[PDB]
Amino acid sequence: GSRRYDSRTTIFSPEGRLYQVEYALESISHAGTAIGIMASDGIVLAAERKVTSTLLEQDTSTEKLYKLNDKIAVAVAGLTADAEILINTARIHAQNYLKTYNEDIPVEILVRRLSDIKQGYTQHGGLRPFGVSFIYAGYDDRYGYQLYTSNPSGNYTGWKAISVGANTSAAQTLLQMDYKDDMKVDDAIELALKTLSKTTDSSALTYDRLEFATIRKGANDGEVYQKIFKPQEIKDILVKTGIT
Amino acid sequence: SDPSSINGGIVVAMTGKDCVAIACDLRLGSQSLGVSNKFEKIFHYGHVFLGITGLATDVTTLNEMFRYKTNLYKLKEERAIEPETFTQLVSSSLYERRFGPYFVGPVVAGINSKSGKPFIAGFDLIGCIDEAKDFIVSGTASDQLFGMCESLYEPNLEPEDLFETISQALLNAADRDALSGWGAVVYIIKKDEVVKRYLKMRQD
Amino acid sequence: TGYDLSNSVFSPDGRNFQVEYAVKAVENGTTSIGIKCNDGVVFAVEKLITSKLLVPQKNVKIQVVDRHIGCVYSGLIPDGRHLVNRGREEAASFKKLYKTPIPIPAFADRLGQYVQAHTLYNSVRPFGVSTIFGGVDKNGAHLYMLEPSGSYWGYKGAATGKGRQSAKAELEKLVDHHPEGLSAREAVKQAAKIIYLAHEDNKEKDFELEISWCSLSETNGLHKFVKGDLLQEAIDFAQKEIN
Amino acid sequence: TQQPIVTGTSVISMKYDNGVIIAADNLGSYGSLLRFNGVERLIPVGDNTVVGISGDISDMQHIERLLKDLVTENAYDNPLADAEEALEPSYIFEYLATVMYQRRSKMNPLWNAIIVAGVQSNGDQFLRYVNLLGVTYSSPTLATGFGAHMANPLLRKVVDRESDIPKTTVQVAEEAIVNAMRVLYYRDARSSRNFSLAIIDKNTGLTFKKNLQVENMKWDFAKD
Amino acid sequence: GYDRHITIFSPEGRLYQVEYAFKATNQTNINSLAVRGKDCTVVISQKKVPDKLLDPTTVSYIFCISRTIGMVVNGPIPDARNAALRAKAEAAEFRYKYGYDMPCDVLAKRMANLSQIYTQRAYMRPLGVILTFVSVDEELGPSIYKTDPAGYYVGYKATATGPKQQEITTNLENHFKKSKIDHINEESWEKVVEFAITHMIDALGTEFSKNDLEVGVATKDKFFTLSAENIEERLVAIAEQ
Amino acid sequence: TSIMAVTFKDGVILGADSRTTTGAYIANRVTDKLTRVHDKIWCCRSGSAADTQAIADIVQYHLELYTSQYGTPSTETAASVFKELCYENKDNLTAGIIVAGYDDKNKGEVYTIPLGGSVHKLPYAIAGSGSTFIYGYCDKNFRENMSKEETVDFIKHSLSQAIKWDGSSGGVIRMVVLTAAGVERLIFYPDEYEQL
Amino acid sequence: MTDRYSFSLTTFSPSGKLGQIDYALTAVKQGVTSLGIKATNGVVIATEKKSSSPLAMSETLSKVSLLTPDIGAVYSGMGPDYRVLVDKSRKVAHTSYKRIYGEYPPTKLLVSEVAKIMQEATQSGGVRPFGVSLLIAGHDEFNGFSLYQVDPSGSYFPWKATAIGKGSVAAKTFLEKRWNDELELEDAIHIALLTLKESVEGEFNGDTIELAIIGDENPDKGPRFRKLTSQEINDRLEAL
Amino acid sequence: TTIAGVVYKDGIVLGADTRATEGMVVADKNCSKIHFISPNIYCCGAGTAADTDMTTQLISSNLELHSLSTGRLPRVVTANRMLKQMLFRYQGYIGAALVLGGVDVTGPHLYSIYPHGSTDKLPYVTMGSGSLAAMAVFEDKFRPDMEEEEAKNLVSEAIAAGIFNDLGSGGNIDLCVISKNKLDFLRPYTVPNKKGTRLGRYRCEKGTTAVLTEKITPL
Ligand SMILES: *[C@@H](CS(C)(=O)=O)[C@H](Cc1ccc(CN)cc1)NC(=O)[C@H](CC1CCCCC1)NC(=O)[C@H](CC(C)C)NC(=O)c1cnc(C)s1
Ligand SMILES: [Cl-]
Ligand SMILES: [Mg+2]
Ligand SMILES: [Mg+2]
Ligand SMILES: [Mg+2]
Repeated sequence: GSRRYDSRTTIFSPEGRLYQVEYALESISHAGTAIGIMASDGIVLAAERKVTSTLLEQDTSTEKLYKLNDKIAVAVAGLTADAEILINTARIHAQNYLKTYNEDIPVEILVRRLSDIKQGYTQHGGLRPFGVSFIYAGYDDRYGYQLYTSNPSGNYTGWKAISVGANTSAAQTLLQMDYKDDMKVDDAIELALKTLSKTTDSSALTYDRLEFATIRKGANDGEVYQKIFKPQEIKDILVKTGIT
Repeated sequence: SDPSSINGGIVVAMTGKDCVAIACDLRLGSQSLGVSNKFEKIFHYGHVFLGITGLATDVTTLNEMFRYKTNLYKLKEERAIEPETFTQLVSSSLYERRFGPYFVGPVVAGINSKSGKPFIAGFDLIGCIDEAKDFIVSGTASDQLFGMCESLYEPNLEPEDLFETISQALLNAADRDALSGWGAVVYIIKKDEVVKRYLKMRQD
Repeated sequence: TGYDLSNSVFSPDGRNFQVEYAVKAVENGTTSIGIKCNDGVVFAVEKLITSKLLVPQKNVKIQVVDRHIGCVYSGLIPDGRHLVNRGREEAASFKKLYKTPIPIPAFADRLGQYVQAHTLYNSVRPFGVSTIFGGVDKNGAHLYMLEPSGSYWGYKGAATGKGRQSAKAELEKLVDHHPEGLSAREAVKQAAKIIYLAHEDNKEKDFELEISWCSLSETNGLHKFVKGDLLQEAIDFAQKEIN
Repeated sequence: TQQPIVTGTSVISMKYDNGVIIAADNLGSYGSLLRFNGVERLIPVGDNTVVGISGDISDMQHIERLLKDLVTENAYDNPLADAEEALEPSYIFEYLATVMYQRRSKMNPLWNAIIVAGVQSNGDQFLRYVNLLGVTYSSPTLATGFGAHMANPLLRKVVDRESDIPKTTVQVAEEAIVNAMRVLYYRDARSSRNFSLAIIDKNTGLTFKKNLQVENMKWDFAKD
Repeated sequence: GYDRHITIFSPEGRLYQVEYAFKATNQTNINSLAVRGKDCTVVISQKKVPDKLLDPTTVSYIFCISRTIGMVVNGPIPDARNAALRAKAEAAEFRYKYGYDMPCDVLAKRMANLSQIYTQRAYMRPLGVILTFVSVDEELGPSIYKTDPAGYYVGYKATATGPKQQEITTNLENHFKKSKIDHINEESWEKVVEFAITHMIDALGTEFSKNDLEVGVATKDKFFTLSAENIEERLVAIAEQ
Repeated sequence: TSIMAVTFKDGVILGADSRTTTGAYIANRVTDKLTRVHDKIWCCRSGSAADTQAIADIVQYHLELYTSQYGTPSTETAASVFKELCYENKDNLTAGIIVAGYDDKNKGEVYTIPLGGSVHKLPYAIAGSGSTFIYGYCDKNFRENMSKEETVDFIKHSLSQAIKWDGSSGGVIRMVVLTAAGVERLIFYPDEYEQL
Repeated sequence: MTDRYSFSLTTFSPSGKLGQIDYALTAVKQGVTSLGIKATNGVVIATEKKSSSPLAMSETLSKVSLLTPDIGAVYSGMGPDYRVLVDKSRKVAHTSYKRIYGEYPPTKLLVSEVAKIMQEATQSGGVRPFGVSLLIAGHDEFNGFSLYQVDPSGSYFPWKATAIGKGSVAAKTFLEKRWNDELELEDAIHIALLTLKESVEGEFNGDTIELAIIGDENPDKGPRFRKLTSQEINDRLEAL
Repeated sequence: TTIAGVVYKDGIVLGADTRATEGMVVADKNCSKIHFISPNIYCCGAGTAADTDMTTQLISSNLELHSLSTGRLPRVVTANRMLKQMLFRYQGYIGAALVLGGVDVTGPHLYSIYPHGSTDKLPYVTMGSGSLAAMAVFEDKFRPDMEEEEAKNLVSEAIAAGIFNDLGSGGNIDLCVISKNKLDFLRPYTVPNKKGTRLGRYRCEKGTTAVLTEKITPL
């Protein structure tokens, strides 16, 4: 029968690792680097696009930074299509929670949910896991500003600064070196871009190879605003910080 | 017994010159017993306003449902829903409960952000669209509102002329209905400002 | 290679080796035949007497479908029974809806499509039987033979099992020597002979002859087993021809 | 739940010394309209059983097909289908009884009253009733619907208890049945003159008589 | 090498089970041809009855799908009959749901979409058949549409299928290069059948008797297959000129 | 409705009025109640128009698919398909259908399927609301093996009376003749049949 | 019959590759060249009608498909796979969008829906990925003109201009030189015909080329999708 | 509602009034009841307005998908079947009463479809509460093979009969003329009633209404 052709995606190796999770992480290690940095007055999400031609329409393009609700965004590293499946599930969970309790979903609860979905693919069903790692940038009125990551295993953790995708080893050392707890958004913007500028496999870091976003409470009357940066704005912030 | 007239209340909407107005009373009751005088029946999803009369549990449920749907719409489309599009969404959503309907009388109001055209619409409980330019009425004093609107209304009113028209239409209709009144709200909606006014009316 | 390990896999030839392996089980079985006559059909089969302990005339191989169709098969006997059970369900549903008893060509395709379905998936095994069947319908007599692949055709005579080549040669002589046709009682006698001649390929053990027939004149278009005097008359005719 | 539309009236029957007799008129009524005058309501099964059916005719036709199908099915892989493993009256009855009670229990009954008359392997007379409720009973005389009220009283005067069955000849029994069919024709508004009668004897086998008529009709006292 | 056993991609981007199903197509060793007239579509196919014990009337690879649609199959008979039964069912369902007779191309596309599913889903094997559908469509006129195990389908001016398809194809190509029209400019179907048979004789280099051919003809509002005697009449007319 | 099918020497003729009412309103006065399920197997429809239309379409489908596989179906087979639908869905249907057809073997055949879902094979059949009024007339005037002209006159006279007395019936008398010769449609207007 | 293939046939290899997606992309590479170019007042999509036989009527085989009145699609790779994506794209544009909102979906969202279907064939039990890459051109009121590519993985990217299949590497280089942000639709059609001539071996005319545009409304609106006729292509080939 | 259709020489003329009622009250005096099915097929709607609207839209949508797959214009019989089979399945609970008219490859066809799933194929039909008023006009004046402007007048006259004599019907007269060469969607064809002129201005002057509080938010 069919047993002959079954890869068995949900088994342990003799060492006690999940083959497909490990190989999915290997996939994600080749994806464009995404960085999240949490400041006292906001969060920065920066991410590097990949391959890019001069003919790619950048202003209508979204491969890295996605919006889950008005308070929570994600940076993606891995299969974009796999991410979009999970993103739309998350977007629904947030609205189910809003409908039930008449309050916006707390960031951790959303993150756990998605992470639990990812976990399920590693323990049952016989399907391949999602080849995606998320950085979640969000705000709620319990914990304030929060950064999390999840990976194909379904494990998630909280961070002050973090990278996913390519060159995370190098990126995490550079962040660990220059990050400080009293840091502000404008400084974190600069740190994020400087880290990508050194870890990039491209010759130089330009506006057309970047997606960029900030979650600031820095708004009138203490309300959270998500800013997905336009191509021209990423170009301006690259000149301001002195990279180009 | 009749679900559309347990809780009571009304909504009316009108068009003017480069503006729309939508208004509602504030009553919620259990038939004869008045319970709340802070039960607003007008909601908004971006720049599109939705009034809903009828069974209050369904009014609440539908508001929550259209908030849900319009939020996902905005995330996917990367723009706020327009009145024309929303009207169709309401109709769809009502008709998918054709044989177990929401006991409601919805009313859409808003200005199309691109064309600038003032828009209103109304529905029966199963989603048939009343698509009239002049005015839309709904609730336990709908007959009363139809009469008031037909005699008071005229086209192309300026925002503060239209306010006086819709307010007098609501107030005088509500005062001839046992299950409407207990306060009232009037939204005057323009292309980039919305004025919300609470009206002084008799509290019986 | 590996193309023969799984059913419904095309080899590089364009063949389904599992079906061809089912044919080997069919070729391993006892001899069964079918003869189309003037107004009907005759079926006969070789039943190997493995032991003296077998009760004579009790282990019946030929099966009836509806009241007008006879089925006989060579190979894996249970697979044949399974196919006949399905046939009976098909014939029953046909009669329930359309009132008339199932026509033989209609019935042939019902078995055909079902057997062919067991070559479409790796989760099932092909049928280990070639099935000779037929009867009398409104358009007269029909004889069919159905292979593990789902292939079937109409026949003047049919033969399958270990003695098929021997039988086929004898059937071909009858087709040549009787263009105007063979009578039902003649076909019973000839069937007996052909099973007796085809027994030379299974000559180690002795055997038991079993014959059935549908004929418009001799059985009113209903399937009946050849019994008693008519069976003995056919055995005597067969025994005379080998000597 | 339905309602019966085209209907058949009384089926009547009795035991006698060697076998059983059963009879039923050839009418399919459509309410008060005497719609179909050529309806056979005695349906033989093999050469040892006759199933007489009253009530809804569409449901009778369904049961007719079930019995026809039962014969086909019993023949399958059965070398003794015309001998020791042929269908018995008791088997045919029990099947029908099972069906009738199953159908009432799903609230979707076959809207009939049935009498299975036959002779068993060992020569025993079989006569048993079943209806739309699955209710079953046996008696030396059995009759459905209207015949229960008028035929049984007459037939019971011939065979009043079990001990009268050996004393009753086939002639006496057939006369009684035909007499009863006359009485029913005078008095049942939904009956007809034309009927069928079936004798199942342990010696002479199944005799099926068609196109019989009620005769010797007393009307002369009307003129006064 | 399990990429050759089920319908998944090989490293070259190839589905070997689809390719091997195409080879099963020629296992019968039969050549078919289809051409269009003005008022008709004619399909002819080789008939080979190797066994004398066979009833030759039951040996057929032409199928009457609906009254308007005919289908000839190149491939083994069990898969041919699988395909035939389904096409019949689909054509009947179509007429019930949509109230008009299923067009030839709409059936071809439908059967092609089903064939595609077997190339993408692993548990189903492709059928080892090429299906040539013919009709006189009430909108498009004389129609020839062909389906294969890949799930490909396309309309034809004329076509040929089988082991010696390339010979027949080039013969037909050369004729339409001369005439400079998409059809056989002929009033009667009887003469279009004569054309079809003649051009198969020339291409294959073999003479035919009445029992070596099998013919199907589509006209407006009916498709029908010719008897042995109808073909014999057709062969007499060819010989006499 | 007034409908009938009558066997005769050369085959069978179906006949029907053309009136369809919604209460007292005549919604359609030119209704075609004789519907084709196969070349030479037709039916007369009475009862719910929605039900008899839905059934006749399903039967047409079944017989089309029968024909694709097993060749021309018998009139008995058509009647069996009608019955199967009417009997199994008796609780949700109001259909009284007469099935009529011409084989060459069996010649003309008429099957009636009343409300129950029972089948009755008859030399002729009458049905519909207007049929009550002509049981007397039809029983007295029907003979077997009539000629085509006699059978047309028998149906014309019968339905003429059915129409006269039944308000639910009326309009034109349509007929469909089924013989070896083919299928002939006849129509007869009020000015013709009323003066009979 | 049990569909026992409830497990993924596309899995991660030790290197992190998804074999079946890569192999599907190899199938796309072997397919015939198709391209898309975006102008200021329109979009053009084009491909070669590679006729399998001269007896075949290549007009019946449409490589360029209308998905909605304002959205068109072309492909490179396996035709039968494309056909069933076009069917589902057309259907999803009604079920999940038009029957809800009373209007057709914008280009990007229809693209996203197609991408989803393709992704699911990359992860669901018992299926191979689709062996096609799509180029979807379209217009909608709030986004204007747009051009998207969709790959077997489910990944999609918006393009100013691009090409896929056989001679895509050479074609993309050709387009990079010629493209600017001030092209009119006629200029883009001209460039599309030049670019496509490089990858075509044999006959190059209106009968062997399929070319459609998303442009002005052709007379509630008119449809912006328009397939150019065999004559309309040949006219522009004289000014080539 | 008064909806009607006739078959004329070159094609089909459909007609409808424009009054939408909730009980005894008029909600819309100029509503559209002639619905689009396909470019060559339209559908007049009566009965439960929501059922009419969503049944025509669903079949229109499915026919659009059907027509994209086949590449040819859809037929009226297929529109008729799809409406019929759906309405039948729902046993009259979808209260759609349609006049379906269009022009095929096989010529012009006109149907009446009823909520329970019956359809009549006819040269002229009327539906809605004003069907008897409209049908009287057709029985009085219809003849087969009319010219275009004559058929337009007859339908317009039949809808008018409904407008005036039936209380459920009113407002303007919409027509839809369908032939092989054109589709003319005439809305409104006629305005048989002028809107009643008001003699006084009852609009209140600014500051007349009593306000408690106010809030302004920009967008
Ligand atoms: C005339 C048909 S009539 C008088 O012969 O029944 C119109 C037809 C029509 C068609 C399309 C459009 C626009 N999409 C408008 C009008 N039908 C009506 O006006 C409906 C008549 C009702 C009669 C009583 C039984 C229900 C149907 N009216 C409605 O459908 C209204 C919707 C309007 C726009 C407010 N709905 C109701 O009155 C309902 C009350 N309760 C319901 C569950 S629906
Ligand atoms: Cl399909
Ligand atoms: Mg009050
Ligand atoms: Mg497969
Ligand atoms: Mg009358």
